[PDB]
Amino acid sequence: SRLVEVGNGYSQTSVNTTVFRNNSLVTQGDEQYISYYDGDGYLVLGKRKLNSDQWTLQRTQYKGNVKDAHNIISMMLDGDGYLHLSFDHHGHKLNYCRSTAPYTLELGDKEPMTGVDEGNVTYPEFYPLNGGDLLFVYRSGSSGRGNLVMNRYSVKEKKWYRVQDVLIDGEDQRNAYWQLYVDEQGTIHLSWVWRETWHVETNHDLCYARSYDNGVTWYKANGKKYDLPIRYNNAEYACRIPQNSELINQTSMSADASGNPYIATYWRDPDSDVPQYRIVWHDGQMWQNRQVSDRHTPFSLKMIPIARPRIVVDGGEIFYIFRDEERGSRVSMAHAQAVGTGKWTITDLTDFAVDAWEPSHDTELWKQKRRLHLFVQHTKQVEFAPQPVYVLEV
Repeated sequence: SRLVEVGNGYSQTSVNTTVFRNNSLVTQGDEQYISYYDGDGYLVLGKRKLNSDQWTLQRTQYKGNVKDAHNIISMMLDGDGYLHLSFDHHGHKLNYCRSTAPYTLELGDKEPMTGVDEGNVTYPEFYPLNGGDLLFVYRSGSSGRGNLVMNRYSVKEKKWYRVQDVLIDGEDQRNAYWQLYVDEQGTIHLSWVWRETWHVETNHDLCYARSYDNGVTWYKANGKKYDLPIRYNNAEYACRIPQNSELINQTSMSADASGNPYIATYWRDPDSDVPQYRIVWHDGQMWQNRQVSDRHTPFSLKMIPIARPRIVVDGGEIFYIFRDEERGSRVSMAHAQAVGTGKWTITDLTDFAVDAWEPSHDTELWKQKRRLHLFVQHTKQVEFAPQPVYVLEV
């Protein structure tokens, strides 16, 4: 396990180190690309050969509102190697731009994608699709409720298209908070929690959908097609988790090479005061859930002392990345040989605290090479000097 220093990043908020940076770190071919805000709030882009520890860094023209930890950067490369960057939103007009050439750390001007409903964006996320295309998802707040908007980028036409405007429907009654993953077959996996009111304690349930055709048609894990949009009544429930369970929103999910989904989150049992990390997965036959952690320290959502988790999986083997005040807020990993049946082995991957850090990882490196690389930086959530950004090669 190797810590590869990149450069100093902003540390006074967790903006560089949230679970919903999709991506902070991404590989294509033999190169890995990184993005973060530096100490002065500028968007920095970096790249290296995966062999090397030598990064080439470029400070861009863009500064972000780093004082707000929502205002993350998400990056991805398309099939032709152009970087796509979206950044600095908390209910703001879309900030999106492309590199001026493939594999180059130079960004063009801000541009629209479709120009439709791009005035109130939070949580930009990119995902690669088959054939070098991209998926972009964001939370549109323009209606007064967060709504999932999903676009596709045609790498051959260099154009974005709307895929779904109305995918998850709260029916003016509830909210949803989602995460996604595109698997090795190019299948889009989607999971989410509902929230009945504005308050976090009214988070409940975990639902799921997938799309094999770049987001046009959607299916349940049980194989039934969805009639869109997906509402409380017709959603597939991966797990029923009631309100007031300290169920967290906006975590992460993955899938194995068989296209089976895994969702990492945490919640608290009715009979306990202690939230525990969980894994919820569908093995082709049924949904299951299992407690990952063995925590003893209560907390309530109503800095959160545990991070929202990331996972990678290789044929039922799970690496479950987290951070917990019980473990000195280090980067920690829970590992099972078999998700459902193997003992969990919990280890620390750093010997130092990263405090407000939450994991994000090189999703494409995992899919392509089965190497787990994490974006690691000690952040707080505060007078605190810029702290080195690392890639932690697990």
